[PDB]
Amino acid sequence: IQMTQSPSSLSASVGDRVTITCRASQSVSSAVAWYQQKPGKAPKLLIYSASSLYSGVPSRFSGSRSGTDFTLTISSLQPEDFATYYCQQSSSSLITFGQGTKVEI
Amino acid sequence: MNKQIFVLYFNIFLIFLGIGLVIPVLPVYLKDLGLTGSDLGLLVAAFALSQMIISPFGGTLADKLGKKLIICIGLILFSVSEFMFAVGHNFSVLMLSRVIGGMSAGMVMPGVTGLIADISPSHQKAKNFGYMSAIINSGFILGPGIGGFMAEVSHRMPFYFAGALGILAFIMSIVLIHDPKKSTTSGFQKLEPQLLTKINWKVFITPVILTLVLSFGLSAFQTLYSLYTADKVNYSPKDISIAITGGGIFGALFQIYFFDKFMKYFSELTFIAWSLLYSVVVLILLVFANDYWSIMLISFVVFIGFNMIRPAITNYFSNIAGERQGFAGGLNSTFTSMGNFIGPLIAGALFDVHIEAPIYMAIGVSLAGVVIVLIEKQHRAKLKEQNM
Amino acid sequence: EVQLVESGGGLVQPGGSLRLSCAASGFTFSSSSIHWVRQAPGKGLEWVASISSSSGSTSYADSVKGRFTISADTSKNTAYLQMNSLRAEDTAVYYCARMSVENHWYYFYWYMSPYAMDYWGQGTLVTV
Repeated sequence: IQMTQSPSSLSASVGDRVTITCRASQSVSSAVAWYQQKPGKAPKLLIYSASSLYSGVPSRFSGSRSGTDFTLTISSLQPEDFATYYCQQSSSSLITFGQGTKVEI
Repeated sequence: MNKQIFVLYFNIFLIFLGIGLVIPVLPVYLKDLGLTGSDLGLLVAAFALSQMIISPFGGTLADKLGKKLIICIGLILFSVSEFMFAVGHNFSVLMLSRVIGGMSAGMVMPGVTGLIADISPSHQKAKNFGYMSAIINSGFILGPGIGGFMAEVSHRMPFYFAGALGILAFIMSIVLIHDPKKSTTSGFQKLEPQLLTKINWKVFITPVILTLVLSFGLSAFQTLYSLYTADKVNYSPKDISIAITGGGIFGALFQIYFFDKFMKYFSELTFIAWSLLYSVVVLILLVFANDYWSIMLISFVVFIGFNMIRPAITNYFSNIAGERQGFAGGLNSTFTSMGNFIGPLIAGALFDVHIEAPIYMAIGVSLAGVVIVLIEKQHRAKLKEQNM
Repeated sequence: EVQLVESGGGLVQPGGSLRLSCAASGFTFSSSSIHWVRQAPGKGLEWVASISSSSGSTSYADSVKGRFTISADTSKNTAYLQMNSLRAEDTAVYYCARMSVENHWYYFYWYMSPYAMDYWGQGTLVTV
């Protein structure tokens, strides 16, 4: 199942809204998760199910679902948020990950 | 096919065999205790009512407090209920035993479904539901046959046999099945209300009414047939068992052969309408039967009419929902239980008013189902012609 | 809190074989599935393998299907992944993760918990 994440790269300042889009060529229901990976560290889960909220993540990281589109939103960009995000599909046995979005400060 | 799965299916087969044991014995209890139709209507529907009431709480207990223990407790209660039905000799005792048996059924079935969902892989969420319906229907058919074949020796042999089978199933469950002892340190707070908030209820109305009509007709037919033939043609319980078992076997063997071939020529909705029309035509003929072999073969030609409907509704549920196999299975099971309640109660209540009144009720219900299918024909035509 | 310890990796001649291990600690193994993923140097992630202990089902990615193998020993709660053929593309940092696989009973039906990798063990590195 092909999965495309946009933009490939994005530059934003402190406190600016950041929006990331992820789209699948086939229906995947709402099993899309969002991960954050630090430089040289194991990826840590951010949002488990579509529009859900994991334990320990600040509420400023939000998810939304609209048909094929899966959107991740960040209201404020703290400098600690500089990392690489990923959208993951797990609707079926096969699992696919997004290209990634390294955010510039 | 490991022993775990075989035991899990046996636990369902015995329990759904326990529903049909009462029916072939009614050629006795109607005259021994001086009971009327309403008494049987309550007595048979008690099992289904208790199972429907206790299924939610039984599933909750199985989830929170383990699955093997709940199944074992349910088997123990089923054996106790069967034995207390056998030993007792009053309407109250039999009523209470039916209630307890329904409780055991409604507390075991969720446990077995959960254990199968645990054992079975993730991609088999559809085939397991097919096995559920297959085993449930096989038990529902082979109930009365075994019950009558054991009732020939004595009034209490079938229930002793059921209790012994329950004890054996409990022994097998203790010795064979196993579930993990550990639990997740920290789960999720979702509590799963999202599915209920993302459902189009209008698209689910037709399959619900179709399966409710099928269940009502199939459950009421046995109760009506037993009393009608014990009065008009005064069958022995052996004859009732022969009729029910032969009809079920013929329906099963024709369903496992002709259903797919019919589907390649007919859509599910139109085929369901035609099957309901065939069933109501045969039930109209049922009234005019005045001899032995005609009313004997009436059941043989009736059971195929509903064995051509049940898989069609199952496939309709599988297709119209999508990836939600669990929700479709839950709705199908709940409405099957509601039909197994609403059938015998009415088929017994209307028997006192007249001998043929429940036949008219079944005919009217089949007509309502077929006209509902015909109404949905316009909706499906509007959907079809508005996109191509 | 729990954490999976990962061992293995090193210099490998192309076309060789290797065994990577992921040992569990403090969490349920029967009610969870172990998944191995990879990260190329300076590139994105892609899920490699998957095993479920309770169901026994195993699956592999279409990019690498049937070449490597996976296994899970429940006696001491460990997961093993075996490489039988290697190439220059396979060099990467491998991570071991867990997703819970257990049903919960809503009234009149069971439902499955969603797919989400909770804990990630520190990844090892494989070269050549």
